[PDB]
Amino acid sequence: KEMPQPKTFGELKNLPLLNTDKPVQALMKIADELGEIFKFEAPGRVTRYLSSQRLIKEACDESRFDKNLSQALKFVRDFAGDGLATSWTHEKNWKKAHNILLPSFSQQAMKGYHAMMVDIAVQLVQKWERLNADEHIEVPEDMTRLTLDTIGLCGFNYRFNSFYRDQPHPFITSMVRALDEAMNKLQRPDDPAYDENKRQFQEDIKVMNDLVDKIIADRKASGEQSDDLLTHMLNGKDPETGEPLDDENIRYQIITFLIAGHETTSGLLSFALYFLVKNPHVLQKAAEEAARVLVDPVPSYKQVKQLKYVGMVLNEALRLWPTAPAFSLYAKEDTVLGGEYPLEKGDELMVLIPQLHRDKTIWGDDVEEFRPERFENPSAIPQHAFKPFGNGQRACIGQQFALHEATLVLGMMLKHFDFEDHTNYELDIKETLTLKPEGFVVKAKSKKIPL
Amino acid sequence: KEMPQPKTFGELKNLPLLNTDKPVQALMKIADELGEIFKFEAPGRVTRYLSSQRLIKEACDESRFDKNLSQALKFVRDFAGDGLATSWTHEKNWKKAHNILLPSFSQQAMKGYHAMMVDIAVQLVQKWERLNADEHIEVPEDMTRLTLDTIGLCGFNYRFNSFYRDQPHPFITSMVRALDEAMNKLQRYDENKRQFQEDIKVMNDLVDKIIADRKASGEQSDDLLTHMLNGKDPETGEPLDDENIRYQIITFLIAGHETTSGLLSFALYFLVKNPHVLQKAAEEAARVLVDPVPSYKQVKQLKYVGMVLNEALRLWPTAPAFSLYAKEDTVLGGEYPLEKGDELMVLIPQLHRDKTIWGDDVEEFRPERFENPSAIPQHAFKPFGNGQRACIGQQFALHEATLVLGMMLKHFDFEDHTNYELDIKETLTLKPEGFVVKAKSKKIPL
Ligand code: HEM
Ligand code: HEM
Repeated sequence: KEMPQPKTFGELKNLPLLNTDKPVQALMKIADELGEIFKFEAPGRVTRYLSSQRLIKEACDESRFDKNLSQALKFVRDFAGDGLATSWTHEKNWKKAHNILLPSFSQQAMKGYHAMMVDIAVQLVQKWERLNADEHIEVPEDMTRLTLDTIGLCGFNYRFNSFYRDQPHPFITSMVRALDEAMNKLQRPDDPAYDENKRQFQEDIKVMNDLVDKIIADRKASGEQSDDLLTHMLNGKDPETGEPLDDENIRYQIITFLIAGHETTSGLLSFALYFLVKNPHVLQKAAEEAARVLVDPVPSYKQVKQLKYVGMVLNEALRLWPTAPAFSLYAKEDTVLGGEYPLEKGDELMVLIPQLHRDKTIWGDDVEEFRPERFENPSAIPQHAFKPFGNGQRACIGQQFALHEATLVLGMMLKHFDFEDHTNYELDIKETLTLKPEGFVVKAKSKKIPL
Repeated sequence: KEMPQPKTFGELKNLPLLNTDKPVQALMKIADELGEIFKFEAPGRVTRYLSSQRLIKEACDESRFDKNLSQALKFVRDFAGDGLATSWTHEKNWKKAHNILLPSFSQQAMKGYHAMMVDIAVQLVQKWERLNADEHIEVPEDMTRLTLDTIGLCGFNYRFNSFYRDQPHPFITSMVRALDEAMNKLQRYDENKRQFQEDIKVMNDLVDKIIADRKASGEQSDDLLTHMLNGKDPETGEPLDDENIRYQIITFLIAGHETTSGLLSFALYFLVKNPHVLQKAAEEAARVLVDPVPSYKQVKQLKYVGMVLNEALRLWPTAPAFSLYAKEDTVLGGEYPLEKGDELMVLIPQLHRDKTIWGDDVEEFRPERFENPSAIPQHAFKPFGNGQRACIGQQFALHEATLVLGMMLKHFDFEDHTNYELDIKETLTLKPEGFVVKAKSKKIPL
């Protein structure tokens, strides 16, 4: 009945607890101490963090709870607009864009993106083939190059050419700095010395809008048709309203794909490779499948679907470190959670995904061990125990995209290289709005298999 | 390219090879002679027995192969109906019951069955505590009493009371005799047919009555029948009808009781034949089972006992084969072209003796092989089948077997007083026939 709550800071309540460079990991430690639910109070803000499958399965009941915009999402909305990830379910543009975009993100639609994904994947493999002896790989840096370029190519047929650069394309620099400002605002009084941050923030917003608006205008003027999401959005019509997306909303969706997809997906690849080099038996099993299945110089769509164990590796990496680590809900009406926590209409909940994925009542006592064999049969996994892609109609629309991209790329990596954890890397998880293993490095020795 | 085939009998092709009292063991000997794959032809039937992890890992690719009803399963279907084990994947009632029953067979659902499992396990322990000096234990007989009563209690809150009886419950007599007819038909009568239909009626009558009684009573138990009466398939939104619920109950009794008791019997056999392994398992039992009654959490802590059971399943998987068909034209192992609909048999005991996987000591009983599941290659160990058609009762069987074996090792020292010579009797399952031991109580109260 009485809800646990972490330490307070006078008038600031719990807010200073988030003034730390690893806030998700701090919240996990608080959940370890306080249990399946704790209250978190700030000036003008109350929320409750959920960690157990017992309570989260109720929070995922869409008749009782709807997606809430967390403070992080509200700040991202300043440049993602009413894109899919930062719009309320009741906003006309959410259901409109959802209906238009769902078929172009289906498993069947990955057949059309496959060639462009292979284009960037081959660039990554060639970069590593061309490294000299005793040079090493900066894993998240290269994974982020790959996912950004892949979303750029599949999203709107634009080549960021990240593998030709040390300093990223100006759009990426402004996007990363915009996301950084959004995160920093969470841990922040509105002192006059933040005026520089604000002026830079508006400059970065303009950089993103200008490039994306320009590409949209260029595409409309040309009339050319590609296999990208931009073509689908220029030609799609919502069956419900009968309307297409307008040019401004299309821009917000493109920005959203880049934000929502690039860092989550590169983090997944980075964590997956981290767990593989730390668990050599798993690596060997995953590399055997890669060599057996990927028998052609270029992987096909059907071959990627056959990489079952690689997919199991990715799910277990998502279990331990889900790279979009939380989502927020509000109670649609007065309701009682778990039979002991009464909630009033509008009350907010946070789903702490890494804690959910460590619920021993679901996964057993070995929750911290990396064992892809947990995912041999996904249907056996209990409902709402595994939520790396969110929930319900507000779940990740790019789930099939992210997993196809990650399975293809990891499969090619395991096919073409042996990996060495040459520094005995100590896991250090850097936190933005997503999670990544900072400073993770490996050496790759080519198996000399041509492309 | 050219596929080996054992000796033929003119028009009967290979069929007379199955007219033997130990057909699985005969097929294992053929696999020893012919290798990882051989064709087996009969009048109107062609199948291919696979024995190597190399080929079986491909056969377990669900995009290329689906479960086939073997001739044995087709005959069992005459009384298991479209229960889970004897239904095709494309049958509406398979996916429906699969979705409904999966949560009631989860590791989490074992917490609710644990008390009833302990009920029967304590009865087994008390039977052995009450034996007189120089009396002995008929191991598979008592293990079958236990597994039969446990599924009856957990399945539909019914007490077969096998530990109060010499002659089994009338349902069991008809079930065993029906399974006997199903097996005999493979190696093969008006009396047999009339008896077969009588046994079907006995099974249907009792199960339909228990279902009707439960609906009339309205009572709610912690059993599978309650879940099936109240469950709805999330996909179709439909519940199982009463006829299918009956077939599921019959299936649980068939699919679970003899496989699981065979596992316990083989496990105890290997333990008494390997005293160092028994001692290690007994040491774990005494360290973990510190209360008069094991808890659910304690059973999960019996790690080495779990390895013992897995190694027993490796050597003698008690459901020794399953059947697959090719969904489309495909090439197996890069040299064996298969046409759509072509059938495969997975010879599990041979798979589990693949020296390229387990090393040269494949016949030795070493639970330590199972220290890390990640070290085992994909699809090398398949005692519970494969994919979405894998054993739904796997967590049930292993929880029951781990609980019971743990209590046995806590409460008794065992003697292989006859120096028992392994003799594996074959039905549709496997068991060490005539396996007997003496148990000396450690005098630990319950
Ligand atoms: C492994 C990689 C990814 C993970 C773990 C992930 C995770 C998530 C999660 C947890 C949500 C729910 C957020 C909430 O409820 O507030 C979400 C939503 C979303 N994601 Fe992802 N995501 C990934 C990749 C991608 C990719 C590649 C794309 C597109 C190119 C994408 C686009 C979106 C969109 C548009 C939404 C909002 C959908 C809606 O609410 O209508 N994501 N994602
Ligand atoms: C150690 C004991 C057991 C072993 C070795 C075993 C083995 C197997 C195997 C190999 C299959 C696949 C059959 C095929 O592909 O044709 C299977 C399926 C099945 N088993 Fe078990 N089993 C055991 C115990 C149990 C128990 C205790 C139950 C239930 C109480 C059970 C119920 C089932 C069912 C319903 C299926 C069919 C699942 C489906 O296709 O949806 N089994 N079992």
